[PDB]
Amino acid sequence: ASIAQARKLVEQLKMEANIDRIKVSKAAADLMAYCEAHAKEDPLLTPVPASENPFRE
Amino acid sequence: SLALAIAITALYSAVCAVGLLGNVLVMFVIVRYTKMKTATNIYIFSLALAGALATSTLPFQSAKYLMETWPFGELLCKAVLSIDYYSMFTSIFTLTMMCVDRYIAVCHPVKALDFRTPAKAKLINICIWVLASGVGVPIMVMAVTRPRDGAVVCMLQFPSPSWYWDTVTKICVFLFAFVVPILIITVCYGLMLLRLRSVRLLSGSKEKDRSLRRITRMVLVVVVAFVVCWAPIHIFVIVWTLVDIDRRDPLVVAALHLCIALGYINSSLNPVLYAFLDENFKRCFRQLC
Amino acid sequence: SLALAIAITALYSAVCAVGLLGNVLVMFVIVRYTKMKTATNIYIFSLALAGALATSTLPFQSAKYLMETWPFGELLCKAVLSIDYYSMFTSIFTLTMMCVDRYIAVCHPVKALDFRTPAKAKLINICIWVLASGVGVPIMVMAVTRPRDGAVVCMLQFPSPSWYWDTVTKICVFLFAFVVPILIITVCYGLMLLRLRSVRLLSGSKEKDRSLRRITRMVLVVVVAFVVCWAPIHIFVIVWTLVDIDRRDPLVVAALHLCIALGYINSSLNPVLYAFLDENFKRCFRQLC
Amino acid sequence: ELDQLRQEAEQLKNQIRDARKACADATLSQITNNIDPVGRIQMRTRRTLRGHLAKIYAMHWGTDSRLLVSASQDGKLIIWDSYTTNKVHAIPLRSSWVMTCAYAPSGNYVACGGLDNICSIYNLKTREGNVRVSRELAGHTGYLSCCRFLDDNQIVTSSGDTTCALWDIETGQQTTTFTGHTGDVMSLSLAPDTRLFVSGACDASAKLWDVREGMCRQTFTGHESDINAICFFPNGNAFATGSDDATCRLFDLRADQELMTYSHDNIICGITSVSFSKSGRLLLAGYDDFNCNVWDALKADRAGVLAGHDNRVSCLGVTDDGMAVATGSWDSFLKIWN
Amino acid sequence: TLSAEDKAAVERSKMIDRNLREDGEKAAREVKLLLLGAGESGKSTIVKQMKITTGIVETHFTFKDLHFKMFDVGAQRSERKKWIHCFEGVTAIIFCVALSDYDLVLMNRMHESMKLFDSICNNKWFTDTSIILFLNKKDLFEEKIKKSPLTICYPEYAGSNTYEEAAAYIQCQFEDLNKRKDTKEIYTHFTCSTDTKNVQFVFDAVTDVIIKNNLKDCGLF
Amino acid sequence: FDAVTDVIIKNNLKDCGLF
Amino acid sequence: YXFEVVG
Amino acid sequence: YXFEVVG
Ligand SMILES: CC(C)CCC[C@@H](C)[C@H]1CC[C@H]2[C@@H]3CC=C4C[C@@H](O)CC[C@]4(C)[C@H]3CC[C@]12C
Ligand SMILES: CC(C)CCC[C@@H](C)[C@H]1CC[C@H]2[C@@H]3CC=C4C[C@@H](O)CC[C@]4(C)[C@H]3CC[C@]12C
Ligand SMILES: CC(C)CCC[C@@H](C)[C@H]1CC[C@H]2[C@@H]3CC=C4C[C@@H](O)CC[C@]4(C)[C@H]3CC[C@]12C
Ligand SMILES: CC(C)CCC[C@@H](C)[C@H]1CC[C@H]2[C@@H]3CC=C4C[C@@H](O)CC[C@]4(C)[C@H]3CC[C@]12C
Ligand SMILES: CC(C)CCC[C@@H](C)[C@H]1CC[C@H]2[C@@H]3CC=C4C[C@@H](O)CC[C@]4(C)[C@H]3CC[C@]12C
Ligand SMILES: CCCCCCCCCCCCCCCC(=O)O
Ligand SMILES: CCCCCCCCCCCCCCCC(=O)O
Ligand SMILES: CCCCCCCCCCCCCCCC(=O)O
Ligand SMILES: CCCCCCCCCCCCCCCC(=O)O
Ligand SMILES: CCCCCCCCCCCCCCCC(=O)O
Ligand SMILES: CCCCCCCCCCCCCCCC(=O)O
Ligand SMILES: CCCCCCCCCCCCCCCC(=O)O
Ligand SMILES: CCCCCCCCCCCCCCCC(=O)O
Ligand SMILES: CCCCCCCCCCCCCCCC(=O)O
Ligand SMILES: CCCCCCCCCCCCCCCC(=O)O
Ligand SMILES: CCCCCCCCCCCCCCCC(=O)O
Ligand SMILES: CCCCCCCCCCCCCCCC(=O)O
Repeated sequence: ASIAQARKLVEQLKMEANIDRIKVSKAAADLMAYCEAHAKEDPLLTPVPASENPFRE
Repeated sequence: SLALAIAITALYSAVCAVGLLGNVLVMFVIVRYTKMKTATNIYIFSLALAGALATSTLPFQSAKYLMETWPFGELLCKAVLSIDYYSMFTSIFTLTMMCVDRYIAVCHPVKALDFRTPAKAKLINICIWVLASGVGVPIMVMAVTRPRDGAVVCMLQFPSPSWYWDTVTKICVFLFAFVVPILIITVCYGLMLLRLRSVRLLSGSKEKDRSLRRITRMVLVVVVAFVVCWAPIHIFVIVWTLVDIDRRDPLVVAALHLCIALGYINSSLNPVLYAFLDENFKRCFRQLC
Repeated sequence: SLALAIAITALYSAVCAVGLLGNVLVMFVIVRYTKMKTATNIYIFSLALAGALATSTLPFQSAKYLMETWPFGELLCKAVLSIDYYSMFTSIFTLTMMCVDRYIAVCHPVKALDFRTPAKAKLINICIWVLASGVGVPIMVMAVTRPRDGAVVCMLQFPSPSWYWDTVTKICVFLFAFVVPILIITVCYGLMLLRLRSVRLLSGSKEKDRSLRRITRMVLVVVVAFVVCWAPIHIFVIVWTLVDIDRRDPLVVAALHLCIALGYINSSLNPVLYAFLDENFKRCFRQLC
Repeated sequence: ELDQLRQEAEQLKNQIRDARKACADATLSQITNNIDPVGRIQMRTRRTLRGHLAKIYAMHWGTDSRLLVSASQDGKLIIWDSYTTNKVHAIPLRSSWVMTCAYAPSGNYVACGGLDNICSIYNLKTREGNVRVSRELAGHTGYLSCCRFLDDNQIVTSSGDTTCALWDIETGQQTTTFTGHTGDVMSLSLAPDTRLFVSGACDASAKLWDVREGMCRQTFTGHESDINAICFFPNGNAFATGSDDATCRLFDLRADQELMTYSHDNIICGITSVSFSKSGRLLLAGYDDFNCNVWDALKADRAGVLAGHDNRVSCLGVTDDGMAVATGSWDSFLKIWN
Repeated sequence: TLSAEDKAAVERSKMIDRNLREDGEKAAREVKLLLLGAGESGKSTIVKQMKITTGIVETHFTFKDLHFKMFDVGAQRSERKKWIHCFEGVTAIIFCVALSDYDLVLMNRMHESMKLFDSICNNKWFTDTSIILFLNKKDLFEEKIKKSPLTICYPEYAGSNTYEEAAAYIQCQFEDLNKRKDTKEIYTHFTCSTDTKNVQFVFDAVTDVIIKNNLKDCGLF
Repeated sequence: FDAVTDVIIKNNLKDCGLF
Repeated sequence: YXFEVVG
Repeated sequence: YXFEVVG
């Protein structure tokens, strides 16, 4: 029956509840650290010389 | 305004008088003197008869133009429209067969001996009149008389949509009465003129070249007159059918009557001119005088 | 006299300017925006290119009219006559094939899937441009420069008799450039209009009848404009060839330039007008604004 | 009993909402206020690819970045070469309707999915020379919306029957099935480690799935309409979603909540595709207004506008090295932007 | 400045491009028909009459040298809105409903058929797409209208219990759902097991649609 | 044959009346 | 020819 | 068309 799904579904919610959530400021700091650390590697963010660029006119 | 009306009425009266008298005189000279031996004179007789039949329509049209209404009735309206279309198609088909006969005479001389006989030419002309009756009958059936805006108008009644079948009718009349005869006459006369240069009598001397110039001019005058007369009335009638504007304006109606007058001039006066172009027709009057 | 000259020069300058600007704008919008996907727009591009090629000839003609002599030389005389005849035949054949394409599109829809493709339309247009060179080359060969009455005239030289070959040339150009395309266009459009009445979208309602009336007017405008523009120049030229009257008279020359101007009007103004008539072109302008 | 279970579920949802409210002390916009702006991102079309005679539904990038796969409505896959604009392979598919395509990391195989509901694995290394149909994966009862290779032997698929699946290519069986959505699942992405993936469905929620264990770990809500695209961040701790509500939103896995809402007043159309740059600083999104937009992922400002496509931009993708971004659209053109 | 292998790759690309153009030329001529309606409408009957993958069946048939591809999507249980835009490029939609549906009770089935027809007709993707409407189960309906009055399904209808009036009323009620009547014709036909004129009717409607598309292509309409 | 053909064409032109 | 258009 | 006659 549907209630047999319900007992399962609430249990699926239970596993979602028991999680060790961290502070959002630490995740934002890790996001800024990854963006600032890999900022020089990105070819879209930092322009590429024409000779180094594989795509040419 | 008033002078325009009297001028148009005088134009219709002059065209009717000169055309009717000329056609009667041409038919009289053909019957009395020629006796219809030549097939070409039989064709000229049929063309003059069709021209006189077209000419007869004009006084009713002039009377309608002056009265500004139609008091003659539905049956005579049917008769006028039927005679007009019948005579027009008969005249055009007769002229086309004249040009075909000249082409067969010049370009195919051996075949011309079998093909050109008075009995066959009379049979072809009778077939032309009988087939033109097939055109004539629906114009008689469709024609009706109705009162519009306090005045009575003679006109043709088309099935719904009236504008669509009217437009299709004008396009079909334009095609079969204008484009196909010009094509047949132009091709036949062009091949005839290309054939004529080989003839020893028409080439190699100044007088012979002048005779070839005369034959070329007499041939081309027919095509030039046919195009000049028939093209404006067909174009103006098609434009009239497409546009919806009121006929109250006098100038547009006057231009329309001028185009109708040019068409009747080609129907009536030009068979008389074609008769005068004939050398034998000149010879009969020269012998008489 | 003087005002007649300046008026005719202004007419030629206006027709040349508007024709060149309109043809360049039509070709620019077709290449830049349409990208030649539709075959009909490919035909419109070819027609506009032929119109611009015809329009380019006009300043030399106006300069000859003002100077009253030809100082440009034999080679440029040959170039002018060859470009004029080539562009005229290219424009007329392109318009005829456009009408044939519309006929095949409407009346034969199953066949239209095979027949109508951009590659085949480009192939047909390339065949038209190649075949028009067959007309163009003898005009280039025949054209010569001779001094007459203290003045230099650009003209075409014909073998003896000059008047005979010239007249045969006039009749052949008249037939193939006037009568046969009018026949093909009139028959194709007539069968198309007869087919269109069966369509449910065009019949059974007042708005649907208005749409059918709009399509009928757009179809017939092409035929009416073609006949009105091309008949006087052809008839006037043939009459000029037959009659031996001198060209000193200013009024006859003025009427001749009016007929030539009407022919260049059809050659240049009409393709641009056809582009304006097309709904897609209007849609592109509406989208831009 | 059923009412007690529903009330307990509502209380647990209220607990989750209270925990999310508690954890969200500060906003990403306040944190990233000190970083310099990116300025004007000026990208130009380098290579234009012609050949597709119908709408281009999907594209994927190879690991080498020299090979591009594309799927179109004419029933064909084309494997392009980005550098020289050459067609390396053309594959005529059995089913014309091709919603999704995928390219293997090794490059040995490709995949396609459609309204036929059967995924199709094709082998490119056949000694004969032509591409040969290798596997047909049947068993979904709805339309296949996305597929991504994990390796040469396993593939993950999402379908319109509200489920996802993990397929063993050699066995050809549905070893692991993912259930729990209530709407059509439209897209999925794969994390770099490939241990877990995310999916988005038409119930406006996204879900985190474990490949090995088959269970849902996290469920994220907040969108007001159907979620059409979902891509991971390069670190694997965050992901972005595009939806029909004219917004793109950033979700953190560890923080278990939304970080940023990307929206503009002029933009009222839906998002079809999203991808991050190599460093994650720029978020590129395709839209239904015939345009692509490059957003600064930290400031939520529209860095750049790309307008090369006449019709609806349906898909886009950034290469692994990050040199260029390809945009497939409904005007039957694949355009390279650099 | 290209190596021999690069030139061979360019030649391979040109060969592939030729195959793409040939396949596109072949595929351009295919008339596309989308088949819609309820499950018990009579779709299988229509396919059987015309003749004599789990989710979309495709039927190929040729009539008067015209190629027809018909796509029946009726096996799918997914939301129609998500995948409907793929079918934007089709020649016509054939929609089949059964006249006798109103008597059977699941609410009234005929109102569900009207809701389905209204949803397909008012869709933004199919503003200009023509609909060919088939009314199945004529023989059963003729007996049933005598057996059961039409007043139960429609209270507004007050006409007599005649087959001609009931058919001419169901037809006009279906036609009045079109909100773009000037641009979108609806082709209605009565379907029986015995008659074989359905194919001819589809060919005539498709021919009219192709003439419409050619008029739009030329730009006169 | 050719001369006889020319004579017949001459007679036909006289019969038509153009020549 | 043209009596029907003048009336 | 008609240049050949005007000169
Ligand atoms: C409008 C239509 C009906 C007018 C018809 C007029 C006809 C009937 C009249 C007018 C001219 C007449 C012809 C005038 C001259 C001759 C020559 C004579 O030796 C035989 C009779 C004949 C041939 C007449 C026959 C009848 C005729 C043709
Ligand atoms: C209004 C229309 C129908 C009237 C037509 C009148 C016709 C039928 C009449 C009137 C004039 C008649 C012609 C008068 C003269 C001749 C010459 C004669 O040697 C042969 C018969 C012939 C050629 C007649 C044939 C019939 C004829 C043409
Ligand atoms: C100049 C003359 C020959 C033109 C004659 C036009 C006649 C022949 C044409 C033009 C209009 C046509 C009619 C148009 C409409 C209908 C209704 C259709 O259900 C029966 C045929 C019928 C009645 C046509 C019969 C033929 C018709 C009358
Ligand atoms: C004397 C005659 C031959 C001159 C004819 C000049 C014609 C052929 C030339 C001059 C101007 C040219 C156009 C100028 C600009 C453009 C825009 C470009 O993006 C496509 C080509 C296009 C549309 C050209 C097409 C060819 C063109 C129209
Ligand atoms: C004096 C006359 C002969 C000059 C003729 C110039 C012709 C040959 C040249 C000038 C303009 C050119 C066209 C310019 C633009 C395009 C659009 C392109 O997508 C296809 C080629 C096409 C259609 C060119 C074909 C060749 C072309 C028409
Ligand atoms: C050669 C024969 C030509 C015959 C032409 C006759 C034309 C007569 C028309 C008379 C109209 C009389 C109108 C009276 C009313 C009014 O004052 O306008
Ligand atoms: C619509 C125009 C019709 C023109 C009809 C003329 C056709 C003439 C065909 C004659 C064929 C005989 C061979 C060519 C002529 C010849 O030299 O004998
Ligand atoms: C516009 C096209 C006209 C075609 C004219 C073809 C001319 C062919 C000429 C053949 C040689 C001359 C034959 C006749 C010689 C003569 O005058 O007796
Ligand atoms: C009322 C006027 C009607 C029209 C008059 C013009 C038609 C007649 C043309 C006569 C052609 C003369 C041919 C001359 C031949 C020659 O001698 O060279
Ligand atoms: C409306 C009337 C139509 C007339 C149709 C035929 C016109 C032919 C014109 C011929 C003009 C002849 C001028 C001769 C001048 C001269 O004396 O050399
Ligand atoms: C749209 C372009 C129009 C071009 C028109 C060009 C006309 C050139 C006319 C030149 C006339 C020269 C007359 C010189 C008279 C003198 O010697 O003073
Ligand atoms: C606009 C098109 C013009 C076409 C002009 C074609 C002219 C052809 C003339 C051919 C004359 C042949 C004369 C040959 C005489 C001989 O036998 O020596
Ligand atoms: C000079 C005229 C040019 C146009 C000629 C068109 C001829 C079309 C012939 C097609 C024959 C097919 C049967 C009739 C048409 C049809 O109903 O399908
Ligand atoms: C000038 C007349 C040309 C020939 C006209 C032929 C007309 C045939 C009509 C047949 C009956 C009508 C069939 C079409 C009815 C419709 O769907 O509108
Ligand atoms: C400078 C004038 C040039 C010629 C202008 C006339 C060509 C334009 C024709 C427009 C036709 C419009 C038809 C609309 C019919 C309708 O309203 O239903
Ligand atoms: C020299 C240019 C030739 C043009 C040939 C076609 C002419 C078409 C004229 C149509 C005029 C229509 C006027 C309608 C006015 C109105 O709507 O009230
Ligand atoms: C509504 C207006 C229609 C106009 C139709 C024009 C038909 C051709 C007219 C040709 C006139 C030629 C005049 C030549 C005069 C001359 O020979 O000198």
